Amino acid sequence: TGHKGFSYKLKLGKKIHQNRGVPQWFRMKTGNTINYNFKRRHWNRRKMGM
Amino acid sequence: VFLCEQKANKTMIKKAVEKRYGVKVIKVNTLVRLDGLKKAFVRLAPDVEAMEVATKIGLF
Amino acid sequence: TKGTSCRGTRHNKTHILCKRCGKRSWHLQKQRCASCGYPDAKMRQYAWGYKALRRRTQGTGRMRHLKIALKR
Amino acid sequence: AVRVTYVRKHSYNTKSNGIRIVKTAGGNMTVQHRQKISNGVRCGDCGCVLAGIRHIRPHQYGWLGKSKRTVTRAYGGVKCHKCVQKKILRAFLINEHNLIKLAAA
Amino acid sequence: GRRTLSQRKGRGSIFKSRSHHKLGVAQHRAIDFFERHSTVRGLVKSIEHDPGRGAPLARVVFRNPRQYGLDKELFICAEGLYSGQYIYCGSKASLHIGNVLPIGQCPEGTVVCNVESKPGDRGIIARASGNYATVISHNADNETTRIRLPSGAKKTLKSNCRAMVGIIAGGGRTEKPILKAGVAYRMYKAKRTTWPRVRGVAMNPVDHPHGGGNHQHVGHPTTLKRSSPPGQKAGKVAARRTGLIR
RNA sequence: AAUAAAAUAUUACUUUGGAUAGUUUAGUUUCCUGGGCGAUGAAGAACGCAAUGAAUUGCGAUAAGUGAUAGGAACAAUAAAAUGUGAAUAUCCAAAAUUUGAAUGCUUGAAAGUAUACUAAGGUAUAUAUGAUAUUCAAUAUCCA
RNA sequence: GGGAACGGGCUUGAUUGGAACGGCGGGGAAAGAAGACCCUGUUGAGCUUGACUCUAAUUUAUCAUGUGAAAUUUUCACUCAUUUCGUUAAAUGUUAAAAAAACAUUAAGGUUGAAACAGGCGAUUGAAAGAGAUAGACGGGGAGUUUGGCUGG
RNA sequence: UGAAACUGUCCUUAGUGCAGAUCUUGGUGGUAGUAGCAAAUACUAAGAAGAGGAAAAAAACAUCUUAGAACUGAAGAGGAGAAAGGUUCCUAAACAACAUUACUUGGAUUAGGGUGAAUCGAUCCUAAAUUACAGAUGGAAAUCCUUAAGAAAAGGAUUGAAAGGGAAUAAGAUUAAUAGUUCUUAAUCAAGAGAAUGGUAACAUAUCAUGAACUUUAAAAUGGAGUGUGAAAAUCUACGGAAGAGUUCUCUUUUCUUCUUAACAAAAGUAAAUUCCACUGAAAUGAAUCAAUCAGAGAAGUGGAAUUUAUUGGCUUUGUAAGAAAUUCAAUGAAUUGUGGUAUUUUUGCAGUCUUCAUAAAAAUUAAAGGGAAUCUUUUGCUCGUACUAAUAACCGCAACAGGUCUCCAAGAAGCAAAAUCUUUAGUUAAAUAGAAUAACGCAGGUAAGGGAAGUCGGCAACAUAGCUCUGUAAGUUAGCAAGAAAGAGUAGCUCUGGUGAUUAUCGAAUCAGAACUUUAAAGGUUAGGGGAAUCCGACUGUUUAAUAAAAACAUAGCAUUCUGAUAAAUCUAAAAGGUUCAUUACAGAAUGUGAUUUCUGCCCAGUGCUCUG
RNA sequence: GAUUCACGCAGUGUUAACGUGCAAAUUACUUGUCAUAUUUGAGUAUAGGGGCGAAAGACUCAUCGAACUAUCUAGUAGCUGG
Repeated sequence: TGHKGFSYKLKLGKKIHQNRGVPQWFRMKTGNTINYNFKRRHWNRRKMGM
Repeated sequence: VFLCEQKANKTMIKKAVEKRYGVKVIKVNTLVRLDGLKKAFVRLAPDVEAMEVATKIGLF
Repeated sequence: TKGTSCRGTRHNKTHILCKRCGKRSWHLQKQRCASCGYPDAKMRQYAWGYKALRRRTQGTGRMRHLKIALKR
Repeated sequence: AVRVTYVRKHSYNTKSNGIRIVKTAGGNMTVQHRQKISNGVRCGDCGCVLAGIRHIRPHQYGWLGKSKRTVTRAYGGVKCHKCVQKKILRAFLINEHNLIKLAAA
Repeated sequence: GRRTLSQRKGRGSIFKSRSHHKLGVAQHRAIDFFERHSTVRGLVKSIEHDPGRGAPLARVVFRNPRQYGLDKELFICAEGLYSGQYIYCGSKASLHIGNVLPIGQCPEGTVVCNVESKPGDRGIIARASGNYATVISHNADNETTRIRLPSGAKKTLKSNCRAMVGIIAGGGRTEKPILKAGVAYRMYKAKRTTWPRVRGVAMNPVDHPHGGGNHQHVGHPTTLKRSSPPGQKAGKVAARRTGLIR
């Protein structure tokens, strides 16, 4: 909604912050298997239930 | 336009800006961004030029 | 109209996040958490819920202060 | 015909959400928030609206001049002028009767 | 089977009284010295309509006899009372309509309403619209009087119970025939949820003991003992007679 | 009667798929030693902190780490700086330890908050039950001038 | 034709050039679904009822020690547990001494002004009622269960 | 082929040999380049960018600009919010995957940017309801109680509304995106800091002109219908112009666009309605409305007072404030911004009338009274929400699903009409792909010779009547209806005539009636009742098996029966100073049968129930 | 609690479309209805031998002649398949 509580907005901001990918430099480390963030979601693909 | 801690109010932000930079503040407007940082809009007294304060800070 | 049509009016939350367990199990009208048993002092645990016990219990978190004590 | 929108975030035509469409420069129509209709004072006895006191909100009498919220008369602002005349006659006539009834009848 | 609607009524979930716009509790003022050894004068400020009851209620205003201020009561209007009237309550009150007197100071054959069944309990009997009780006899031996209740029953009370002289207003309320289902719907605006009453025979065997088979009928006698358990107590309880009277 | 486009059959090579074989920083079971939490605030939850991080890991406004004691030359994806005048690393140690949570001044929904006292801001204390001591009281409850 | 008595395959015949396009609804006893009618099973569930066995609620008698009398054990009189109520626990008890929709308060050392005392705040019920235990009755309101076999279905 | 482990013999051990279990898990065929990619009227031309319209017509070509043609049609496919979503918002780069073709497009990928409040809300108050300490109950978990039980809280604790109540902000401009929030200008509110006159009277005086404890009154704060009317805005229209645009070989002194103004305050001029005050006393009864309604506890008349009318004081006007903004012209600078209406709609008040076995919230908070205790300038205004969609693509339905989801503003024509139909401002031309051919069988919309239900279980389906005006209208009936019964006549265009008012001849209202003439003889483009005679059921309005039954079923008013004096009846709970009807009291509460009105309810108490004063 | 039209709503008929659908109940026309026994938002109350029902055994999150979920439980099967 337009109106939201203070704590609820910060938990909304963190969900925005965690919807990012692996930085390129992290992918060039030796013996690295993490290429994509499998905890990714999109607004029109999955609702985050909060 | 500064970025401050969310746990600071317009009264403490106004005092801190004056103390840190030796200027006069007549108006503070704040908004809390989605990430968590509190963006503050600080307007300085008419006899203080804000453009020269920016060069001293480092924006120019 | 018990199927597709009746789902359009579902825009009112029943549960929201709980302060003690962080899950969306706080019943707004019952004023209690379906998962962690809020304001009730004891945590809500049952013997038939053995999987529920292995999901949230001791050792499932950081153990900020107990990890030093038992190591000591 | 220029169509307008609610300025505030209220979206329902409640009593407190009354609006008036006025015209402004260039043919633009803006939205004004209009006040509710209040009631005036009433006589404590006959329940008739008193004269000389405006019908405004209770907090607005604080902004009123000290002489614009009461009438210069005994029981002014709480009783009609007819409500007070009968009060005086009752106070006097009954006391007169009690002087001849008791006290050496 | 299920629980019959009579059982569900005792829980009080949707059957609670719709008492939100009600004026208050209609009763006499609390008994004190001035009501036991003197008289208090009350002024009938207004007559008002209490939702959910047929009789009007009077806002009487007594002065406080022990402190400085007022004392606002809420009486049931006797038929005849008007605004600005003075009413007197106490052991020495006159026998006028609207005055509250102990039941022992009223002559035989007098008519009282809002009688106290036990002294100081502020009115129990004869409170509905048009109803009244008549004083039958006194007994100075044990200070008890007999009154006739509006149902024809005779009751003995202590002689110091208070009562208001007269008839409760709003008489003839139930003589006007309701005509529309809508009007009966509006009758229970300030009452309980009981109006549209489904016949038990029209129900199913689970819901009611009358829930019949291929023909709508009861199948067993509808007169039951008083000791029937709740759930099967439907019909007529402890009935000594039935049929039409001649 | 006729052809081999389609159809069918076998082998080789390629393809789709991931069986089989080799392998294990993962489990299962038994046994041995303990069984060492919390109002000095636990377990749990949330939020935040890395030069470039989203998760995870470690940590708490002193932040992927501080002091001290051992330790002896590294780290690395890419840069920087510091470094035998002591880098990585380890610890039953010291300092520090955000919001909550039994959660405990009061309120708490996703609520933003807030009162008093002590020592403008900041920090402490104030829940309920309860043992002991001190102290101020209440009851003609028992006497009694 | 025979066959499990209505074959695409078997036997004997009729007949056949390989690949197919648009239609169509005869067949494939076409697809959808461990038949829902019927029967069997010592498989159930809803509902009914003096089916059997029970049970909540209701009811009745006895026990559970208030005093003081009187009769032949109910029958009474008090209150003292007890029941049900009312207020701001606001004059209880005993002595002394309907003419008027108005106002009514902070009184002219410390006691009167505004009387004293009771070991009861004021009524109500009352040793009965209620709850407990035991015993009889009632109790589809409710619980559990059963409702043989053979049989030209 | 493969590149680091493995084999034979004898004993011992076993999670030891698979074609089936609608077996489990995974992978893959025929079907099959098949069924499909067909609701929402629709796109075409030139240019730009791009690898991406080529060519023996390969007949189609995404995005952007211009032109043409269109659709939603203002109860919208417009402009904004509440819940829900959560970064979907904006910009740039970029197109592997995704949006049943493709995409340079995107609600898709990557990376940055964006949400500013003393006045808007939350915060404050209480409503239905909800939860604590102590107490009561329970074997227990825990339940009860919410002011009653308390050495607790002048009086009763916590929570409960972004639609209820509430101190105070408006106009213009500005951003790629925020704006009653920023900027300019102009205000407001709260908290502060520096024992009076006048009027007959109703009542009146930029603070004025003292007013404690205590008490009272009022406001916040209260249904609906319908009628009349004041005012504003919008639409329409009259007079007078200014500026610009369209048409112009056929005419048109013509058609079209602009001519504006805020919060807060002032008081030249001037309204409607209601209630009171003074003089006088009404009958030959007057006064007044659309309707009513009122009068010797006093009408009408005259003269006054008060309140309401979207901020001060309703409208015009004024400060604000023309310096803004709109329309033009020139290359920043110049021009203008009258007055009306006995028209319609909306909004907003007001006035009385009707209606209820319905009477249609409370608190925070404020003012006044009774009483007589006492003797202009300046400072501050904290915390949180604020982006975006709000839906034929941002929400819920597995999705860019023809389903569902609460509101605000609302133009012209035409008509009784917010109806169907067409257009203006705004939005969009894409919203699961096209091109060619024009077979059968289909889905949707139609027509038909003669006959006219002969079809069929059945006039199912379709056809048919249809607006308005006038005449006329049966049996039956609860006397209200049936009734728009049935039936018959008229209706167009053009040119005229009369009626219905206001001010003292001019001005205006669409409405009714009438007359000649002409024609394709006229409601019918759209919208728009088939009718009659009977029988059965239910009396009626109403409700019902979400998803095969909408009915004769349920309800209903009416009739009737039973119990109950309230410490009761019914009845929830394991229990309970526990709970519901009950803020109650027989005209009431509880439990049942029948089903409006009219008429009538016959006989039976043996059986089973129930009851008894035996 | 009169007759109708409209914004809406429902679901009488076609037993039309569709029936591996736009849709796990929808579409088109027709019909009925379209303010007082009316429609509707948010808040709040009622919970499984329970609730709620103008009564269809209807509704209680696509689940109802007894919801959903986990445990007893690898319930038992003289029956069926391997």
